[PDB]
Amino acid sequence: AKVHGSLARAGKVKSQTPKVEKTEKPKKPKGRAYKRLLYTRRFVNVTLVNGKRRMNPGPS
Amino acid sequence: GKGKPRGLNSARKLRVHRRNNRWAENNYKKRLLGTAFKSSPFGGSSHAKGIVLEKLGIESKQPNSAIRKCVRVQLIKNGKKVTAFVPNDGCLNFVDENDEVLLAGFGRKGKAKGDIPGVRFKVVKVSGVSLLALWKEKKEKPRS
Amino acid sequence: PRAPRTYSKTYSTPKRPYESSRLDAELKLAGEFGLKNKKEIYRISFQLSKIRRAARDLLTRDEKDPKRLFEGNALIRRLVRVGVLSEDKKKLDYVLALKVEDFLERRLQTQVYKLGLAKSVHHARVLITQRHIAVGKQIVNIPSFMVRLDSEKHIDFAPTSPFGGARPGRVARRNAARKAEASGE
Amino acid sequence: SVGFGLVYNSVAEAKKFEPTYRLVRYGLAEKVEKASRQQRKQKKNRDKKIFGTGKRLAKKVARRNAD
RNA sequence: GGACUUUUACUUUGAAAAAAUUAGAGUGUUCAAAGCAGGCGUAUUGCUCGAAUAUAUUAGCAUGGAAUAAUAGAAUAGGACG
RNA sequence: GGAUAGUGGCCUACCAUGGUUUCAACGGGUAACGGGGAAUAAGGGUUCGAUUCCGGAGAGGGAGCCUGAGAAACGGCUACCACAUCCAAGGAAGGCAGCAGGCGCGCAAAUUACCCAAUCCUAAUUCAGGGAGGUAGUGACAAUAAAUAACGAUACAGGGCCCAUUCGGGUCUUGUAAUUGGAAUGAGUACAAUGUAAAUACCUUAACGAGGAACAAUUGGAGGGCAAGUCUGGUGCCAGCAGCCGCGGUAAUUCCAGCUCCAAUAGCGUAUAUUAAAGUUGUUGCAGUUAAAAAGCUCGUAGUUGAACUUUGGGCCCGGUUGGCCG
Ligand SMILES: [Mg+2]
Ligand SMILES: [Mg+2]
Ligand SMILES: [Mg+2]
Ligand SMILES: [Mg+2]
Ligand SMILES: [Mg+2]
Ligand SMILES: [Mg+2]
Ligand SMILES: [Mg+2]
Ligand SMILES: [Mg+2]
Ligand SMILES: [Mg+2]
Ligand SMILES: [Mg+2]
Ligand SMILES: [Mg+2]
Ligand SMILES: [Mg+2]
Ligand SMILES: [Mg+2]
Ligand SMILES: [Mg+2]
Ligand SMILES: [Mg+2]
Ligand SMILES: [Mg+2]
Ligand SMILES: [Mg+2]
Ligand SMILES: [Mg+2]
Ligand SMILES: [Mg+2]
Ligand SMILES: [Mg+2]
Ligand SMILES: [Mg+2]
Ligand SMILES: [Mg+2]
Ligand SMILES: [Mg+2]
Ligand SMILES: [Mg+2]
Ligand SMILES: [Mg+2]
Ligand SMILES: [Mg+2]
Ligand SMILES: [Mg+2]
Repeated sequence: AKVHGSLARAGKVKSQTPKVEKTEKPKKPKGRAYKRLLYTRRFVNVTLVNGKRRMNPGPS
Repeated sequence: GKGKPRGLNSARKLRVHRRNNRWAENNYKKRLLGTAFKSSPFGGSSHAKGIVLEKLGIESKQPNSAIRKCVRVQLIKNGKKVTAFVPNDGCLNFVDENDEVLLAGFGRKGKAKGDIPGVRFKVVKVSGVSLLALWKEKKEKPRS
Repeated sequence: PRAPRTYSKTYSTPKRPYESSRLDAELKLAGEFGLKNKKEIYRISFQLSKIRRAARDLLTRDEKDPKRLFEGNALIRRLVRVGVLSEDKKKLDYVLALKVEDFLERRLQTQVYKLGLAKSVHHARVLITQRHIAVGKQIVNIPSFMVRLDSEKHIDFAPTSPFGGARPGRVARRNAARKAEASGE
Repeated sequence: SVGFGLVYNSVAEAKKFEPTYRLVRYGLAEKVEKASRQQRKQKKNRDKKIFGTGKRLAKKVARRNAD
């Protein structure tokens, strides 16, 4: 069907969303030590057990 | 025993029959006839480079409503005109008419992607510096 | 126009993509043996797979088949020599069994821990990879060396390095430079 | 460290049984170092396009300086 | 050495069988991919294991099998023997 | 007969009328050199091989030939066709599908470097020559190993546990730390020798070389399939996402982002193909009443197929390999 519609609005949403810049953070380990932080975090010390186990909850 | 011959000599009838009924096997057909080279905008190659003609905004299909930004591209090696899509938000701003772009397929063996009727190819590299890099802000568009 | 320096890869790769059970199991194995790549687990799983296969193959043969006997007991003595196959269960029937942890538990960075010298599989990793420890005076820096059995009796520290006496190093003696330049002349 | 070594019965029996790059490395025969490979090649290829001793053509191309 | 022999299919076993690849043995290239090395003593005059095995299917060959499948024979006896 | 090195319709005279074919001749296509092989792992299969080894064919296209033991050779010649260079306009010369290297073409591919030291070759030949071949440069082609951190003290919190009448923090540490602790090491830098034809790097090794401004990991994903949020801000059927099902028209679990998190990790994504999935090519092993699919019917040639029956049974000997209970 129509092929010649408007084009002006091209790149609208990105170009109008407030550029909020990142926040400086602790350098996470790069490699085995990361797999270790993952091991202890996932399993060793454990976290919540509210029914089951949540891997990324916000205001839960 | 319905159908196929079972004798110890029927080898011929069997392999022949296999050829025959292989011809209904789509993929086989296309691979054999060589639709690959005769038809198809690209040579059979993964991608192909062409030149930008019109900048078209195609109204998407149903049940959907939008304006899919695209580019009329005439393949260099081919001269075949073919209309492709410029992915990501923005990007149509990056391309401009009379430009030299690298085109790739839309992963479906031909067949237009989603709500975009006709368009069977997406864009990858304007003026030789990759859409993504620009749309982020790594590289910057070449001089001319 | 020369000769083709041949090669082959060492790791297979799991056919299912995102299975939490397997992924967690893998993770635990990594976090326990001090691994960085799931590839370190894959590699082993593949070794295990080719062995197990050779086993099945030789079993389908006839009992006391020449090939079965020769090759079978060759694989077997190969497997016991590095402390993987149980000297008790020792007629391929158990290599059909076996598992990954058998191989895992026999690596250099594992042995370096299972007998002191570590208190941490990670301490094992770091130390080993840092030119410490050896077999003879032959330094080794491969976290997966796989300690051969009757050489377990040679995993000390290095004739180089501290912990085995040779020189404190460069950081320590830089502190000695700090002392010999501070508290006096 | 691990390498290889040999010992020749006289001093004359090494200077004629050894690669003279080894004699070079030791301190026996100095390297008569020369024009590059491409250079020498090029010189032979020039020299090919001349039949005879040369002086005849140097002087016949010296007669060429006249007319 | 002389004299004649119904033709097959299948199967068995062997010969003829480039290397690399492959499968697989051996040797701790620091490990691994690899490489085909190496190992030892009297390390001032020298001792020594190696560098396998497998596959190589159709056809040609050579050998054993005689089930399963065909083929040929003696009725206008122009049969079989001696 | 002729010709060849030689057999032969190889060629020529005369004579005959034969030769292949549905068991697929002949013709057409091949984005076709053949093989050893390669990719995919239940098996059977499917797919691919221009490319390090073997065999063949060419040296821009055709033919022609000299020399020679060997060539219908092309870094040999001759002619023609197509290219194309030099000129003083009379004339003369070139053949990179050798090594580099240049244009072109493209999605797509590296230095106009060093050497005979090795592996081997040729000559008259121990030496000379060898862009064969080797060295380095270029090089996330594919492949192997695998740094980006290890360990204390300590500020409360704790779960363990002896006791609990009721102070609890004690010594077994799970560790979350917004204070600290001395330790270690190659990534790089760089004497030395080693390496090498010479150099380069590697293995070795003096003097250097880690505290968050690093010597600072990436590439995608977080509705589903599918592993990880129903957090906050933006947009409002717009911009965009989405392989597929689907999301966006003001509280978007999908878009633009921030935070957090997942998967893989010096690698991850995308496009094209192909294999597995695929018992959706079905010999193994598909389906066909109504979903795709039994010719309206019977004859019948090739083809595949085709009942049963002919030395069955009894008796004796020899000599091998495992295994039993003795050793
Ligand atoms: Mg049809
Ligand atoms: Mg739909
Ligand atoms: Mg064209
Ligand atoms: Mg050191
Ligand atoms: Mg071709
Ligand atoms: Mg082919
Ligand atoms: Mg080939
Ligand atoms: Mg080609
Ligand atoms: Mg020629
Ligand atoms: Mg040439
Ligand atoms: Mg030639
Ligand atoms: Mg003139
Ligand atoms: Mg060239
Ligand atoms: Mg490339
Ligand atoms: Mg020479
Ligand atoms: Mg480089
Ligand atoms: Mg870094
Ligand atoms: Mg990210
Ligand atoms: Mg989920
Ligand atoms: Mg929101
Ligand atoms: Mg988001
Ligand atoms: Mg079906
Ligand atoms: Mg129907
Ligand atoms: Mg019917
Ligand atoms: Mg009919
Ligand atoms: Mg029958
Ligand atoms: Mg009998």
